[PDB]
Amino acid sequence: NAEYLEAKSNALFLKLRMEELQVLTDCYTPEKVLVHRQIRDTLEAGVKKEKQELSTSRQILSSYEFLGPEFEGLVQEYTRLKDKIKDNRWMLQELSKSLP
Amino acid sequence: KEVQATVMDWWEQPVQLCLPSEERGGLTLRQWRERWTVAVTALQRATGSRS
Amino acid sequence: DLQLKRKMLESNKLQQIEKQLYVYFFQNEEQLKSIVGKLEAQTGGGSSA
Amino acid sequence: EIRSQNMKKLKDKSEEYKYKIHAAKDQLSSAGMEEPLTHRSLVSLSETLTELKAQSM
Repeated sequence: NAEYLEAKSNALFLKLRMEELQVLTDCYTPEKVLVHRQIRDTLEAGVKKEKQELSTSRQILSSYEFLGPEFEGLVQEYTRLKDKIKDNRWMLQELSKSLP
Repeated sequence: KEVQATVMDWWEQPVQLCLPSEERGGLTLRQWRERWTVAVTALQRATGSRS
Repeated sequence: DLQLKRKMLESNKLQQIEKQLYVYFFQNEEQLKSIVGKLEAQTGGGSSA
Repeated sequence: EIRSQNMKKLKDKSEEYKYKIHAAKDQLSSAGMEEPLTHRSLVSLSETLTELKAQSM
């Protein structure tokens, strides 16, 4: 009874493993493996480029963050002034279109 | 459960959606699958085919 | 489940080609244009009758 | 006695399954298939690229 239950357990498992591997061969044909390789290489090139843009952007930020809280207040004041000058220049541009 | 997931991956093939901004012939893969799906449904309507 | 999904793929040739569209997109753009364009031309020919 | 006869049939089928498992592994290897080229691996690689673009922006 012990030997019979062992043999039945092993036969059920091997049947399951065989069907999985047959689905994997039906999934990954040589033509698809080539396309999956092109997709991988395009994705890896993207991941590498973005890790490098992220690193450079963080280093420049840390150089400004070293100038302390009073500098960050002066930056906010200048940004608010530059936005107002841009709004006033845009208003002047719309009036001059209306003469023949 | 792993075998059932392998059967799902074979049935969905999810890799085809990993590059959405690639264009071939001025269209994305999704727009090509949509053109195909529209052409298949038009051909199934015209063939009177009771699916 | 596996016997059901294999019978679906053997019976429906259009579904089998749909599953290959992404292979044609990355390897052969003319063949993608030709396969989709043949299916579209077979639907459009109905106005000279 | 019935279980002993069925055990012989189960051992014979187990050897048949081991042979098909080997033939399927050899076919996968001949296709140049590697673990990073799987549907799961490439989707996980796409998801990690989208996460990085969100952090870069």
